[PDB]
Amino acid sequence: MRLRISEAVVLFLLGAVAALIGDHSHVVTGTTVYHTDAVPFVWSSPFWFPILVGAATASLAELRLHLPAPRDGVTACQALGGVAAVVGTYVTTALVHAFPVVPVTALVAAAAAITWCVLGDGPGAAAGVVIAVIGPAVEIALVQLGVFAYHPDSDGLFGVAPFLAPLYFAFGVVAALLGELAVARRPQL
Amino acid sequence: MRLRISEAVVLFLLGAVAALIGDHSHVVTGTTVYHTDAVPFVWSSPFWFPILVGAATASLAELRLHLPAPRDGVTACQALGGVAAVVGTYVTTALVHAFPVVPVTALVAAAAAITWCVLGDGPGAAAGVVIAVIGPAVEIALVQLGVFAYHPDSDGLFGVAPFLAPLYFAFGVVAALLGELAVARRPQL
Amino acid sequence: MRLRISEAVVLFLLGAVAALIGDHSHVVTGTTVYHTDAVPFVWSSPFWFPILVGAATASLAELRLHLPAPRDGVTACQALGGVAAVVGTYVTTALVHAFPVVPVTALVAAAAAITWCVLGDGPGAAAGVVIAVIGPAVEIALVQLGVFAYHPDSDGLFGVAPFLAPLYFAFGVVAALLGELAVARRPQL
Ligand SMILES: CCCCCCCCO[C@@H]1O[C@H](CO)[C@@H](O)[C@H](O)[C@H]1O
Ligand SMILES: CCCCCCCCO[C@@H]1O[C@H](CO)[C@@H](O)[C@H](O)[C@H]1O
Ligand SMILES: CCCCCCCCO[C@@H]1O[C@H](CO)[C@@H](O)[C@H](O)[C@H]1O
Ligand SMILES: CCCCCCCCO[C@@H]1O[C@H](CO)[C@@H](O)[C@H](O)[C@H]1O
Ligand SMILES: CCCCCCCCO[C@@H]1O[C@H](CO)[C@@H](O)[C@H](O)[C@H]1O
Ligand SMILES: CCCCCCCCO[C@@H]1O[C@H](CO)[C@@H](O)[C@H](O)[C@H]1O
Ligand SMILES: CCCCCCCCO[C@@H]1O[C@H](CO)[C@@H](O)[C@H](O)[C@H]1O
Ligand SMILES: CCCCCCCCO[C@@H]1O[C@H](CO)[C@@H](O)[C@H](O)[C@H]1O
Ligand SMILES: CCCCCCCCO[C@@H]1O[C@H](CO)[C@@H](O)[C@H](O)[C@H]1O
Ligand SMILES: CCCCCCCCCCCCC(=O)O
Ligand SMILES: CCCCCCCCCCCCC(=O)O
Ligand SMILES: CCCCCCCCCCCCC(=O)O
Repeated sequence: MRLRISEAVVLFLLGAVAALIGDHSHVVTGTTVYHTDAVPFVWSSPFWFPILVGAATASLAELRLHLPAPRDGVTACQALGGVAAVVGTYVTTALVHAFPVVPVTALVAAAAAITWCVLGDGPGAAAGVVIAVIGPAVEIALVQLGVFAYHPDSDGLFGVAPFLAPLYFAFGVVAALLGELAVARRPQL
Repeated sequence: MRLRISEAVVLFLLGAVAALIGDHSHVVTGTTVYHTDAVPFVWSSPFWFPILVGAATASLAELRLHLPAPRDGVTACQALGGVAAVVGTYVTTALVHAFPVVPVTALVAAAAAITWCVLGDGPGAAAGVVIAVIGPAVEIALVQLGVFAYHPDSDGLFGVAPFLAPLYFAFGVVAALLGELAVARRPQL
Repeated sequence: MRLRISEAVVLFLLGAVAALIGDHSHVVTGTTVYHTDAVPFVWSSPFWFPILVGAATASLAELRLHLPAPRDGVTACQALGGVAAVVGTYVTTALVHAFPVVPVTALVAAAAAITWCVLGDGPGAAAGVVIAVIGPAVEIALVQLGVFAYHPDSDGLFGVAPFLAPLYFAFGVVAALLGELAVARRPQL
């Protein structure tokens, strides 16, 4: 693989911490509710949740490095700004989840579009699309299995929130950027 | 005129679609209520609403092309980012309309100022001012005619929301940018 | 001092006006409540409030000019954009203060991180840290003295809101930028 193990671990941990903050926000606001008492929880989340998101973060970063022309000009502040945009968008969905589906979903889509315009490229959008499909699909399956549920006013996408599509998209764009950064920041001559 | 017909039509449709999303958001949250049952509606809006906003979008873009030095360096992502900023701001007003007038209006003004700082120029601000006056004036007349009304906690500007001023301003800045883009993206040598 | 008196006065007034808008927003939404009837108020604030924040604005700008390499390339739109970001963040805290502490605090921290990534430098972050400590410390003392109080759902940081830390941080970053601008905009050859 193109990421070094240490880089993959840092990205995994980054994704895990951001996931725990966002998922705690969803749980405490009632955006989601878990129904899986048999597993160990970490904060408000089943232990496998930050592992799934952390693994997705490292995986999408790796994916970008297999797509054409990773950008060598990516900076730490672009990456910090991107992580902040995704986390801010994530927690915002917790704050506004009880509002009507159209303005809520449009707001998240606007945040995701702006994130991509500022920070992303073509391959980054591709990674964004991959997880914007896979992310919600995994959630839909987990919800049908009774593992957790969304609030009834935020479950319009086959049991899950429509805002997941642009939320995951923005996540993929930023994870891709993190992969580019991991390579770019290596020692140079 | 400086826009080609095809460009004017694309801008018209862009404005119309964004208007329908924002206006649906206002209606469904109770920010506004229509009182005009005799006309055909499109989604939540009287059919003439997206036509008015769509026409304003093409008109403000055209206006910019008659003002000094349209920028040749405008990009599709600046335009996408600007449309996203205006739509995100529009739907946000639907979410926060019931809150006190000062923080609500200040929030929209901040979003509009940031939009202009990132994307706008002097002539763009001029176009912004034109519609920040005309937009609210048209709405005030329509409200006095009983065509629609604002929620009583969002009607402080002669029957309409004070946030319309910075919302329309941001709209004008972005419409101007769309006009610059329409010309810039034409085939080059 | 490095600021000229006229520059320091403009920064003082800028900070004072922004403070009055943000503090009115906190009072009218019930984020905070004053308990000091014996002093003259200006709008919703004790007269000393805009003086404290105004003085802090000029002071942090001055501080930046004593730190390494003030940037000569700072622009008026960066400064306007930064002031808008801080004011927008400030009024947003008034709108969301009743929500759970983690998503509220994370949202403000994201806004502050993005503000710094876009506009700040190392010394700007240093100024940010200084006031992110001093600001909340002053408030904690004032609250223990019974001068004002936070809403019970926004008082987790020794009687004050945890969001003050990233809010003041963003304030310091932007005040520092204003100091750089004051020098940069002086007449050139
Ligand atoms: C992109 C998000 C941050 C990832 C950075 C942490 C990954 C660690 O990566 C390692 O860092 C070392 C010290 O700089 C370097 O010597 C190695 O070349 C590099 O692989
Ligand atoms: C990397 C993704 C997780 C790796 C370890 C898999 C742990 C799965 O654990 C499973 O979780 C379910 C929901 O909580 C429970 O219903 C199952 O009984 C439990 O076995
Ligand atoms: C919506 C997402 C916003 C992300 C904001 C980060 C944008 C970074 O912006 C740029 O980043 C580079 C790294 O410092 C620097 O060269 C520039 O000074 C900075 O303006
Ligand atoms: C600014 C918002 C997008 C407007 C773009 C659509 C307008 C269509 O405009 C036309 O597009 C053709 C195909 O590229 C070109 O050959 C023509 O020169 C151009 O006028
Ligand atoms: C381009 C702007 C609209 C062009 C067609 C004008 C249609 C106006 O239609 C009018 O709308 C009013 C409010 O709904 C009604 O009160 C009037 O009875 C109706 O005739
Ligand atoms: C508040 C409004 C935010 C609009 C964000 C769009 C800013 C665009 O930002 C810049 O746009 C250009 C077009 O891709 C590119 O050259 C740059 O890579 C990109 O950072
Ligand atoms: C950084 C926020 C804005 C501060 C600008 C106002 C400070 C006034 O500053 C003065 O302005 C004069 C007129 O331009 C100049 O001739 C002086 O050199 C300058 O010191
Ligand atoms: C620059 C900072 C303020 C300068 C003037 C100091 C005015 C302080 O005034 C004090 O304010 C307190 C709270 O309102 C009251 O409890 C005190 O009785 C009052 O004297
Ligand atoms: C979160 C804080 C966002 C602040 C947005 C302001 C960023 C300014 O952005 C840049 O500012 C310079 C001054 O005009 C110009 O050279 C550029 O055209 C403009 O894009
Ligand atoms: C860039 C770092 C982001 C890490 C967090 C990514 C979150 C992706 C969205 C997860 C949504 C999970 C859910 O709503 O149940
Ligand atoms: C850049 C594209 C934006 C199209 C939408 C522009 C909206 C302008 C504001 C319309 C407000 C109408 C109302 O609140 O009744
Ligand atoms: C850049 C100009 C910003 C001026 C306003 C700065 C506000 C700093 C935060 C003050 C918070 C006061 C309070 O919540 O009581």
